Amino acid sequence: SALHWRAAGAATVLLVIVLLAGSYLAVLAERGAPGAQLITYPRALWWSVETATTVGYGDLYPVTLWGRLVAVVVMVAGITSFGLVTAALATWFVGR
Amino acid sequence: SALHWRAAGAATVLLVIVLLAGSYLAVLAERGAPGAQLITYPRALWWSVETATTVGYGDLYPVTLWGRLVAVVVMVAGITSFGLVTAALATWFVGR
Amino acid sequence: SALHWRAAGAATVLLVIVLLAGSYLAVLAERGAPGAQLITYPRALWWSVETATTVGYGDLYPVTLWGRLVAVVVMVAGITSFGLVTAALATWFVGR
Amino acid sequence: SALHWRAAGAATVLLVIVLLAGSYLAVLAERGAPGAQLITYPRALWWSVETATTVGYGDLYPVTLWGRLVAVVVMVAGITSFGLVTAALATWFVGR
Ligand SMILES: [K+]
Ligand SMILES: [K+]
Ligand SMILES: [K+]
Ligand SMILES: [K+]
Ligand SMILES: [K+]
Ligand SMILES: [K+]
Repeated sequence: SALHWRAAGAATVLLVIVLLAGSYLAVLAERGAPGAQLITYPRALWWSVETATTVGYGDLYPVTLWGRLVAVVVMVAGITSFGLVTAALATWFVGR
Repeated sequence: SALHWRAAGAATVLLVIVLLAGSYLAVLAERGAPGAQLITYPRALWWSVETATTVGYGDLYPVTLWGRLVAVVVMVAGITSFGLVTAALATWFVGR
Repeated sequence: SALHWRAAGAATVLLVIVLLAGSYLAVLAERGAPGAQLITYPRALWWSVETATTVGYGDLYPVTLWGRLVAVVVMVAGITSFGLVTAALATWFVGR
Repeated sequence: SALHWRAAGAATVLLVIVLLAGSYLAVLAERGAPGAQLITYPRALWWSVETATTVGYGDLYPVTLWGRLVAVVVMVAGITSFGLVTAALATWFVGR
């Protein structure tokens, strides 16, 4: 457990924190906007996961300024996490 | 065939197993839920592929707890597999 | 121009070939299926690009067996290409 | 701050420039086309972000030649940027 494992390990933990907080903040931001569908927590968590994994079906998405702002954080933290693990497994193989 | 090839090789094999099992379990989980479209195996397999590749058009997606839970596994195993191959080809080039 | 550049270079070239051929074969496969929207070449090329980049909005997608089969090739060749360039730039930085 | 940091650093800066310019050029290209929804700047910026991150929900997408052409640049610059950072963190861990 040097640096190339603690980084990916913390990123995975941080990601889960972002997913939980992101789904919570999304509901807070999306409510008050007529037509918004991202207004309940259980499906907001499902949205955050498919957002952080860059899947993004289209069944759920933010339509507000702060809602979309929260979404961007979920994307970046998502790509970084899934990208930091990739760079982690790369360094592992290089050192044999 | 050291470690940086057996890992990506097994990941590719494991991915296919996840895609097949994921498409099967998705149908089992989605059926019983009014309005769900992911309820037949042939298109479920197509959904699993576009899910694991993080494409996610929006033509098919789970709407149940366990259905979405299966989806998350397909995503993670998908990103990992396509990410483990990337880290595999990286190590190959580093060692010249 | 060793191996970690010719690989990514060929992948980029191969990708364009897949995009052109994929868009052509998609139209051939999707036509004959009632309701299919991926039935003209100019927008098929646009679909292939957003497919290979794993974006996948949902404005265009295959609904046939062979159409979806062509799509999978576009995804895999897409992820590999954009992934082989990433592993190429990684090796470049490692060697200083 | 050698090469494996200035590259990812410039890519991040360049990405923001592409997102801003891309959202601007998208509106210019999409307007004049009946049915197009990507016709205002604030939501165009939101579209560019979810495009560069390869999320692509389906709530917004270009339907014109030049609009889709701008989109491709946003995708490529997006994948490259998020990919150049990944290759940056990889080299960092390899050198210990
Ligand atoms: K996507
Ligand atoms: K979509
Ligand atoms: K994606
Ligand atoms: K998508
Ligand atoms: K959609
Ligand atoms: K990726």
